Amino acid sequence: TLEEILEMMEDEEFTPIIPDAVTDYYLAKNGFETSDIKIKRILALATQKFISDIAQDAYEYSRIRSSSSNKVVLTMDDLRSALGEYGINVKRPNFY
Amino acid sequence: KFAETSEEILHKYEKFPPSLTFHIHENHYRFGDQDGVIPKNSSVIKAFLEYVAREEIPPALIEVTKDAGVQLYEGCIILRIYDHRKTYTTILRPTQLSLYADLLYQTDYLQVRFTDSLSLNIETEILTASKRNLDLSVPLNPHRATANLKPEVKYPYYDPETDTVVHEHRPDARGNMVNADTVDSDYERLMLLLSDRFMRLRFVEAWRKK
Amino acid sequence: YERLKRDILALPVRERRRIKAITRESGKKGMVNSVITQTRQALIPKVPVVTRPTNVPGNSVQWAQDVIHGFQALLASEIYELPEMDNLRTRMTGISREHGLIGPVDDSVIEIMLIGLEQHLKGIVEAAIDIVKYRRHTLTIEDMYDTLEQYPYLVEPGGTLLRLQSVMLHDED
Amino acid sequence: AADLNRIVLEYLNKKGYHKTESMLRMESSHIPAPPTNIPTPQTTNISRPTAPGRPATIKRGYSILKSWCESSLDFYRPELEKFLYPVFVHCYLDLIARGYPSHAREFYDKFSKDHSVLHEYEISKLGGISLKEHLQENDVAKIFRSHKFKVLIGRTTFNLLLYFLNENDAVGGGVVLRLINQYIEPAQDLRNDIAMIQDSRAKIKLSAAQASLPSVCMYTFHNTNNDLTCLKFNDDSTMVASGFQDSFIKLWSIDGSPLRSLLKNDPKGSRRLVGHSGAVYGVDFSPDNRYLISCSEDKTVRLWSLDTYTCLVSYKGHSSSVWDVKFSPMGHYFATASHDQTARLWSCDHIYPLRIFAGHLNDVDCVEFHPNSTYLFTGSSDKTARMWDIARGECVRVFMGHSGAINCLAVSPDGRWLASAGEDSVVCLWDISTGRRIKAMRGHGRSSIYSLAFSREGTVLVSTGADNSVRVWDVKKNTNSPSAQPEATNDHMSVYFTKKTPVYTVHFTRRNLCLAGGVFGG
Amino acid sequence: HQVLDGVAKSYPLPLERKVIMPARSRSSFLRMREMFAGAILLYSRTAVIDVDRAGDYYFSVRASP
Amino acid sequence: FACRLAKHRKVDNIDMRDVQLHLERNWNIRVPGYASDEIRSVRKFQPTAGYNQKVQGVAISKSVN
Amino acid sequence: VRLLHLIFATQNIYSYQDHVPLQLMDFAYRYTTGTLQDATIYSDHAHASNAGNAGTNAQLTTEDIRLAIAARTNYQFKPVPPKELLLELAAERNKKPLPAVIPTWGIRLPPEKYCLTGKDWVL
Amino acid sequence: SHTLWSPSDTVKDAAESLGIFNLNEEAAKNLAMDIEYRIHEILDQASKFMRHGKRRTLHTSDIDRALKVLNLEPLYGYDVSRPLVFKEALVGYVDDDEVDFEKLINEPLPKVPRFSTFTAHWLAIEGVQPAIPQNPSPNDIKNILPINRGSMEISNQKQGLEVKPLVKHVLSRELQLYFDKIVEVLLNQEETKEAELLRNSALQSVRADPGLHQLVPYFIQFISETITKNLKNISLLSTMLELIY
Repeated sequence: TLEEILEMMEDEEFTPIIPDAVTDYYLAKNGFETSDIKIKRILALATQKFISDIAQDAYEYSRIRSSSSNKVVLTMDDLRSALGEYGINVKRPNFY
Repeated sequence: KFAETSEEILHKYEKFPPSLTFHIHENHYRFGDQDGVIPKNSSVIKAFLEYVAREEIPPALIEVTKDAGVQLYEGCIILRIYDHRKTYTTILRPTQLSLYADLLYQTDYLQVRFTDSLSLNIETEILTASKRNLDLSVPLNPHRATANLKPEVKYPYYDPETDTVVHEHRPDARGNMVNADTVDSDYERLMLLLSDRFMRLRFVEAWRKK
Repeated sequence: YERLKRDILALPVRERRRIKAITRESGKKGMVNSVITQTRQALIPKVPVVTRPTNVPGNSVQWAQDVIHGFQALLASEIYELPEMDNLRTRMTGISREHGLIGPVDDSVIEIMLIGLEQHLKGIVEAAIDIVKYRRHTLTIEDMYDTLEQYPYLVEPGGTLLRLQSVMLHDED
Repeated sequence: AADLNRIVLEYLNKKGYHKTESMLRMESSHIPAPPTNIPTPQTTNISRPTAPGRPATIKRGYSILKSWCESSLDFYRPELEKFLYPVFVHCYLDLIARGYPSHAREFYDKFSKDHSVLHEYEISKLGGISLKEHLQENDVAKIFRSHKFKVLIGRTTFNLLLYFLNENDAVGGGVVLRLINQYIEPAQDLRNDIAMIQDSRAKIKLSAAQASLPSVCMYTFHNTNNDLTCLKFNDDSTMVASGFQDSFIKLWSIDGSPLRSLLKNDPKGSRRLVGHSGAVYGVDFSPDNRYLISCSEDKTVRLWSLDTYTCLVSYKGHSSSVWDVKFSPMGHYFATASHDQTARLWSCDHIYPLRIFAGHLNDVDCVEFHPNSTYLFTGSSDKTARMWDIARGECVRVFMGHSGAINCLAVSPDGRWLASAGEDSVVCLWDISTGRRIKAMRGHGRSSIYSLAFSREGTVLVSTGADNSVRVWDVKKNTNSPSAQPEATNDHMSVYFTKKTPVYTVHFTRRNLCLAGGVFGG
Repeated sequence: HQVLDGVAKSYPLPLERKVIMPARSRSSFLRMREMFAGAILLYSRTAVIDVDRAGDYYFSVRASP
Repeated sequence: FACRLAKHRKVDNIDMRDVQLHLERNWNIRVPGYASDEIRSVRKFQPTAGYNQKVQGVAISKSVN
Repeated sequence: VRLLHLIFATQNIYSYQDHVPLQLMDFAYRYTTGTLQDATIYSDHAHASNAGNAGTNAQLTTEDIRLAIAARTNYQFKPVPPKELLLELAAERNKKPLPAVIPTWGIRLPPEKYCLTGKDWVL
Repeated sequence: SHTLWSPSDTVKDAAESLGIFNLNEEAAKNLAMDIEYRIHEILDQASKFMRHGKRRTLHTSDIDRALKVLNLEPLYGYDVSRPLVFKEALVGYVDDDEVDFEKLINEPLPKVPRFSTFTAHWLAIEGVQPAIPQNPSPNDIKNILPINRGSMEISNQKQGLEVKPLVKHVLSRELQLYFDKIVEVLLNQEETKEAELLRNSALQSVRADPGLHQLVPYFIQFISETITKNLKNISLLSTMLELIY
């Protein structure tokens, strides 16, 4: 539902990977102070989820690359494709 | 002999016609030697009249006014209006957009080797100062640049009961109120179906002259 | 560093190419880079008048009566409704002649254009509705300014946003 | 050069309301203003907070009486304590008869608690009277004005006292001395003493107030990793606020840690402000000094209190980064400069702007208000400067030169003089009427000039730069008031170098000294 | 040596620039313009572009009184 | 932009099918209707030998030499 | 690239951090790729694509590049100072009078319900 | 060619990396023209943001913001730390390679620096610059002469030694006479009815008037001379007490 979701963030049973201090810094940067702890953990959580989504995009787009049916590296082609499929813009690096 | 005033420009700069005369007889609008007539077309003349109820010349007169009159016709204007219900006159002035237009029509010739952004900039440093030799540069003392007389105030206080109080002005608009203004003969229309409802004198008055 | 930098630039064989780029380029009748002439020349109406050395086909002479007619239309924002075909067609002929084309618009252009337009505006207002209410309300100007602060990729900047930040009047006035 | 004269004269020839007569007067943009004076509070009265589009002096005189006394020596308390009450009741009777009975009541029960230990029934005597005919029926005041009141006092004390009420006939010294020579005489002797003050004017009052080389106190801000744009100092010189480049405002307290709210909550002397999205580029204080304003690149302008250290308002009318926000010299109105090539003048009550000024072909780097508070000076990266009428919107004067940008501007208190500081590294002093720089101070190596300021009385200015140096300049070497006082170019009194520190601002205090702010330590 | 410093005076250019000019402003301007032009004295102050060799950036003017 | 893109076609004529392309390209408005113009090209990323030679050259510079 | 330092020398900025040249060169590469990509599309457009109608042969004159760049600057690349627009727009703002009032020596705030009251945000 | 950024290889590298063959030369010249102009454009914008941070060494945040304001896409992935190489590579030269990769695990912790706190001192009392506290010595003679130009500058009886108040040229021609008027109106001491009235207003003048920080020490030496010269006159000591008030 929704009210369970702020029943749960308060206690230690669900404490986002993003530490409280770092999110406090980024709240403060973009201009928000409040003496609640829920909301900050919540924005932490949503960001965690969004990065998880690009993670799975990268995983699958790496899994297509060869042999469908010296370890794994998430390179610039994998990233070029997933970031592109979002709205993140074109990565056209170069040399010379 | 400073003359960069508003009412004095009308009071002293008078009794001579470099003007543009307007004409009104309660249905049409006209100025100058106009072969045609302007009806109540709010697309145009209300834009004009908005400005002329103030004292600003619209931006757009300039180029036609310049190419028309070679001299003794500019600097500003006065307009000659006369009703048929008297005669009246009132003054109009620049706005810095008219002045920027005074730089545009100069651009239809010599677009190259003209150093536009330089010359046409520095032109204004002279013009703007020269138009206005009447500025009011005169200070006066506050309570802030001296001492011993700093005043008291009682709006940003601290009640013992309540925390603090401030000064905040007063509208009349409340919450959950009306937002703003509104969102804005068929027998004759049937009886007029398929109705769809002096240039040839101009091309013959030239040949009658010849 | 400057002297050593130029010496190292001469270390490359492109010192010759660097030595040749002393003139003023744009070897044409000109490419002005000023501001006021760009403006003026981008303000007056143009006219597509044609030459005729041997034969310039088209079988329809060029006119600039069309440009005057185009600039004279009761365009949108005066009226309260999106323009019906005829107005839009009259405005287009003007722009086509004013850019340097010829031939009449062919009555299918107007309709596809209206289509794209109404799609655009439905997108915008859907955005504002997504702002105001989460799940009896009534919408204002400020909500649209909010959503054009969030999503500015919708509208192309220029003309209107500046005009939008000069219509936000206060209550009493 | 002469081509400009040619072209503008041909222009004015075409302007039909510019004949040959007055076109030459138009060419008199090269005569500057006369040397004028500063309005001391001897003759010219104060003005009220108002608009730029065109009582209780008794109260202020009594405020002078209650201030100058308590601030005196301890020997003189037991005698002026009795000089307090009678003139208070006298001035109250004066105003309540003048025609402001409501005002009379308010400053009566405001200042009824003046001598409550001496007089006990007199507060009841004067509390049961509201209206003028209620005075005309009341008899004690009539017998009071009939005879005079005795006053025991020495000579030199009243001499120096009157010699303090001669210098301040602005918010009220004349009414009180008039009432005294009316009633007590413990204005004939008053007129003789005014002539004595005029005799002091003859060679006893200082005439020139020539140059005076300044003191300095520096404030180097360590440990910032160059994350720091602006400083700003207070009015009474107690605080210094620095705007960082990650939406942070770190109020500092000079001389202690009294920075605590008035509340019960919120329990060292450094206060950090949040409520911003982007870097901070300008900050300004309230001359009543219980508020604070702060612009950014996120097209916000924001207001803070200073008794709770808390935001109150946000402001938004700008399309791009706002560089510097400055108050009016009086309060109520503030202005901003941006990258949108336009400037907006705000109030503080209304939330959207009042006026918008548009004349720059590039970004408006800085904004300032002339001391009357009816003009604004924008300066830009287009190598030009401009002036605006806040009501009109449109540019009265334009100043051009200074091959390079502009960064900071200043106004000399007396209304002739503005300072242009830019990447070119040449300070230029401009005259508003001429539109042509009176002086071109040369110095400062080849580096950007970030900040500068004038004196209390326009005798001296100060530049402050990025060549790791501050540079005091005299200003009256060749101006219309050629104060010389004799025994790269001149108009350069002294240069004080720093320990490899680019400097960012100054603030002349009331007194002789400056107060500076820099960074980078060593 | 210094020859290359003297040569490095390129003054690059773009190809095309935008000009922020809506329909409404220029339309009111042009409307009132041709009104006064037909009233006092096509005959207005207009440009002239050829159907060929266009794509350039500044064009000449008729300047017919 | 449509009229300019029609003049680009080296034929001084009317404007059709350039609006559909301009909409599909600059804005994100597709119209599933009248014109049918797509890219037709995968826009391959290898011309003849010499570019992939540079690729393998900098590749060996990365790995070993 | 050393030539990028040479170009920096034109603007009196000899204080770089050495990441800028990499970054701006990367940028120009990205930009010109997009540019001469959509210009190639327009060169196809003159060559009258659909699901098989004709071939695709490249010339890429300057006009196509001009087209591909004007579309970009239609929504990018801060243009010439739009002065006239701003002048008229600001005259429209610079039209209605000042309040002409006296808050009498304080600050006059907006009314509460337009003020913020920056309390600890709470549900 | 036309300008910098030789389009024979740069633009050629770009297009031949895309997968074309036919780019006419003049087109690539014009393309070099455009991209160089865009460079100058972004560069000036980031300068505008540079000289608001009141620094000189332009960092990457400047150009990142300068992109964000041009309605132009940002550019990620350029950290100040882990510096640059521009390794060489040859082909039968290109001078490009990046050999800063091949990581598997990171577990480092950043160390916090001190907060931003300020260090006041004293500098430039009354024109003279002390070198004892945190200040420079005359070492700017070693600085680069275009930069940092110009240079003009025992007991309890001390008032200042590094200021040189001996030479009587500094005060003014006017100020000596003003001071003479002052002292002469002070030391009058004739009557008891009018003399105090004749001097009190000059007393109350120096009470309140500007620019007196030039003639203070002369005043100090004069009054100390007054006290050491005479002890008997109640008048003179009274006047001096009131003068110090």
